[PDB]
Amino acid sequence: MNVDPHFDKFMESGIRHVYMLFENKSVESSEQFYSFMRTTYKNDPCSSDFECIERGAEMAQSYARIMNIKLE
Amino acid sequence: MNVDPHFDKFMESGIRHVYMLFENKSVESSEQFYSFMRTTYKNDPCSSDFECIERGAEMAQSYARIMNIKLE
Amino acid sequence: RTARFESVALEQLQIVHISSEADFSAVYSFRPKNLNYFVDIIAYEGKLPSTISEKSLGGYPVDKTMDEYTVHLNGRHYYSNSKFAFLPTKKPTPEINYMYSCPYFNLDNIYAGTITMYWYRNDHISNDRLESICAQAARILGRAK
Amino acid sequence: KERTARFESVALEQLQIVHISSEADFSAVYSFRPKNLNYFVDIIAYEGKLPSTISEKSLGGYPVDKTMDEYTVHLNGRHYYSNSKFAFLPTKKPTPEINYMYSCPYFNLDNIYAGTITMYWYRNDHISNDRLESICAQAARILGRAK
Repeated sequence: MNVDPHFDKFMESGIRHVYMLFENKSVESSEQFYSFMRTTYKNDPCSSDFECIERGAEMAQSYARIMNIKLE
Repeated sequence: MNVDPHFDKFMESGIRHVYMLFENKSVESSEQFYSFMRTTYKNDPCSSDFECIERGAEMAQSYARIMNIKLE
Repeated sequence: RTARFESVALEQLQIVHISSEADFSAVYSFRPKNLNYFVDIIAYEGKLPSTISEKSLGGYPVDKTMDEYTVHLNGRHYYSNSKFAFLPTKKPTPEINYMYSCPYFNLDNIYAGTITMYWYRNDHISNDRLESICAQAARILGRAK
Repeated sequence: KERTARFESVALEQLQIVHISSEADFSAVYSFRPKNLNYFVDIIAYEGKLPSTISEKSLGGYPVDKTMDEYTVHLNGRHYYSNSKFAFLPTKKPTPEINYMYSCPYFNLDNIYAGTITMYWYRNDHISNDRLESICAQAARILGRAK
C-alpha cells in the first residue's frame, strides 16, 4: 500500500507484540486500539525504523493497562 | 500498493499511452478521465496483464476521441 | 454506517457455497479501509470448523506476509491444504483438507477482503469451476461496496 | 468536500514558513489524487519564482510516475533530494535551470501518502540538508493533521 512507513512500523509492532496476545479480539476492540494507536502516533510521530518498532510496542503495552485488557 | 492489480495495469496503460498526451491537463480533466476508466473497468474488468495493458489504451484513446481532447 | 455490502455479501456467498458444494464458506472483510490491519468474517455458510466455533470471528490481525495476501495482490486465486491466513485463530485446523479463495476489490479498486470456500472432505469440484464461481461473485462484491 | 479548501489554508500557512526559512527560490505543496490511489499530482500552492518549464500552463492534473525514485523513497520513509530528477514538477521536459530540489512526504489522517512539500533552488548554494530536514519535517507533521 501507500502507507506512512513509520505509522505502519509503529502499528505493526503494536499488533505483533501486544494486540495478538489479546484474548478477546472483536470488531470494536480492534477499532478502539486502532483509534488509540492512530491518535497517539499523529500527535507525536516516531521518526525512524528503530524508533517506531519500539514506541509501537510500549504504547500498545500502555493501552493494555489503561483500558485494562486481558492478555496471554 | 494494495490496488486491484488488473485495474492498475489498465489505468496506467491509458495514462502512459493517451492521457500523458492531453494538451490541457487539469484537476477536472483528470477527474473525468479516472471516473470514465473506473466505470468502464468495474462494469467489465479485464483479467490479464496483456489484456489490461491493451484495453486500457484503447478505451483511453476512445474517451479522448469521444470528448474531443487535443493530443500531441 | 452504510451496511448494504453485507446484504450483497450474503446473497453471493449463498450462491458460492451451494454452487461449489463446499462444507463451509465465508466472506472476509478488511479494516480499516486500505490498511488491512484486521480481518473479520461478515458472513459464513455451512458449519464452522472446530477451531473457530464458539469464538469471536472479528478483529483478527492480518499477517500481510502470508502467501494468500501476496498472491491476491498479484491478482490470482489461492488454494492450500494447511495454510489459512485469515481464519480467525492461531491454532492449526487440520480438519480442513482444502481451501480456495479469491480477493474482491471495492469501488476505489483496493484489496478489501476475500470470498473463501472450505472442505472437510478431501473431495471437491474442479478448481476451474471454483474459479468462475469465485470470480463472478468477486465482481459483484466489488461493485457493491 | 471543502475539506480540501481548509487543507489549502493550512498548506498556504506552512508553505510560507518553509519557503522563507529554507531560503529556497521556489517552494510547492503537491497533493495526490484520488485518495489512496495517487494517479495525479497537483500544485495546490507555491511560493517564489515559477521555473520557465511550468509557467503559463496548468499546474493541476499531472500524472504520477510511481517508478521514479522520489515516490518510492518517500514510501520507504526518507526525504528526497536531487539536482536533476523532479518526479512531480508538472512537466515532461527537463528543467536544467534548477540546481537542487529537496522534498519530504506528508501523509493524511488515514496514514496514506497524500503529497509532498518541496523546495527548489536556482543557485547552487543551499542551506545544509540537515536544516532543511527539520524545516521540512515540522511542516510535514502539521499538514498530516490538516486532513
